[PDB]
Amino acid sequence: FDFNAYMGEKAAAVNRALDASIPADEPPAALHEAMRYALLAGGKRVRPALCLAACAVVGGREAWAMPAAAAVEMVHTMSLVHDDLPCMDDDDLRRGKPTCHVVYGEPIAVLTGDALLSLSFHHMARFDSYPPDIDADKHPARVVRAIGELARCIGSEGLVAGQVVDLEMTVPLERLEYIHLHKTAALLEASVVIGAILGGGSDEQIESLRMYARSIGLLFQVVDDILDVTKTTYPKLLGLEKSREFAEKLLSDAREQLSGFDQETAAPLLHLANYIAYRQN
Amino acid sequence: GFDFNAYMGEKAAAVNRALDASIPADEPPAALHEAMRYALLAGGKRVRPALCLAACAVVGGREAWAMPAAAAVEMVHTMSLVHDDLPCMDDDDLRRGKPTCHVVYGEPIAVLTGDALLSLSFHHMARFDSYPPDIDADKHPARVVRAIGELARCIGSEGLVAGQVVDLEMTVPLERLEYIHLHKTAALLEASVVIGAILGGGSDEQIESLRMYARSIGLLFQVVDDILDVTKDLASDKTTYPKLLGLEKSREFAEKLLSDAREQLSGFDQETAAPLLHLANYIAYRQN
Repeated sequence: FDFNAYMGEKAAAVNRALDASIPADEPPAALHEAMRYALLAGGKRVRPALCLAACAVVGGREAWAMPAAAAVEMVHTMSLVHDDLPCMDDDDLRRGKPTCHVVYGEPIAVLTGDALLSLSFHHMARFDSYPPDIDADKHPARVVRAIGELARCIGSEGLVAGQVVDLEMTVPLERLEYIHLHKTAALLEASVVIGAILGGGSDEQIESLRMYARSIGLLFQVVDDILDVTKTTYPKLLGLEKSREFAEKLLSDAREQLSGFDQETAAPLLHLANYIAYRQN
Repeated sequence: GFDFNAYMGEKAAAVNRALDASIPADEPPAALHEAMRYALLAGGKRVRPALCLAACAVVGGREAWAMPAAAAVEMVHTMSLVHDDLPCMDDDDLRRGKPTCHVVYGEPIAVLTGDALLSLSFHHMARFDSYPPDIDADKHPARVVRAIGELARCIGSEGLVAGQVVDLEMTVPLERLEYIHLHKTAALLEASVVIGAILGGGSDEQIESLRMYARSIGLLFQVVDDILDVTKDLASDKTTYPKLLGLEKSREFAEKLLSDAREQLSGFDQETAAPLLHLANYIAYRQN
């Protein structure tokens, strides 16, 4: 198993689906260009990869979950487009490239966020988004459950709640944990859970995957804080060494949540967890 | 015969109960919940939920089957207002005599409140427990998927948002004016009746007739608004049907839209279709 090759092939496939989801030749042009600019501006596609890998680990075909992989990346992008607004965060650049509101203006950026959010649901709900070999009997209820999970992870019980609390703005540990679980972990949770649902996973499998996702979700942000402090965060509260220990515990917990799966089949998730833990950027 | 004012009153009451119940009163992210509740429960005549419930009724379903979607469309409607009122967009400080969401809660909270309402509409329509126990367990999932797709479609770059983007781009030709109105007004009306009909177990033929009904009354609404403005910010404000057509041709067009709306419903039980017929009349002959 070659993880870099895996990440490359999944990111390539996901970018293809994303590019195909938005026409570059229809009005209004500014909207479609803003959407494609925001969505096709590269990215490691970690959330779509989690989705496909969770579909695979429960015994599904990855193509069954491709619309959802695309959807969670649309949702992630939307969250970036809105977080970057001058009223919030106020970022002119992302990586080395100017943000959506810089290129297209704030009105177009707000609207681009809304259209991406809408598109995620539209794309996941079209039966023609899925391959012809889906289970015709079971698939509709799976789609409903997945839509419910994505929506639940985005709103006042997930992403937006975290954004709101982070906006209110030293922060106690419980509140920091809240913000990270909602602003970061919720959408990872949705990625793997939706993947497992569409793959036909059992409730038992889905709940193990959910616990895995919550651990790597927190881990993602703890490692983010650690890297940012080396270049309110967990090291500001607990110190760098306790932060590293906590990260270690989260990684170990996540890997342990998969002990019920065939470890060959769970290799992508195991490797994804490693990847999340050991980033250096 | 039929008392439209009473009908609107009972449906608005029922919808308001569902909406109030959709968002917790004291759940931990309080500012957000309060803001959502403020935006969503600040009155309104609830025409879109009523369209949804009436469409479920006319195809032979129970109105309760469509209540979650009714709630959902009002959330989407609210979301659009919340985002439209923003200073970078329409810059409105008041909406129907009440301070807008961003005035009371600030711009960040208004943007996020919009986002949260949009997601709540889908969350709410997808929960199996949102629906009454007597739904068809075999067919209901595929209907919910289809309705969710229609709802999403009416929001994004093929509907509401496309219309707002175009309306912002700033005299306008008739094609662009109708484009703007079809996307900013008709799309969500169409989604309301289409979703209602889907969840009600309506046929493809019934669904498409209701869709055309909604397109016609959506256009009719904006045409009548322009006429009333003559008898009594954006591209659709500056450019009007009477400026393009003259007042008399505008009135003729309104009459044609009304007759079309009424004809789209000719295949339904006219008693069950009463709320829709009377709604079309209300839209055509109102004076404000």
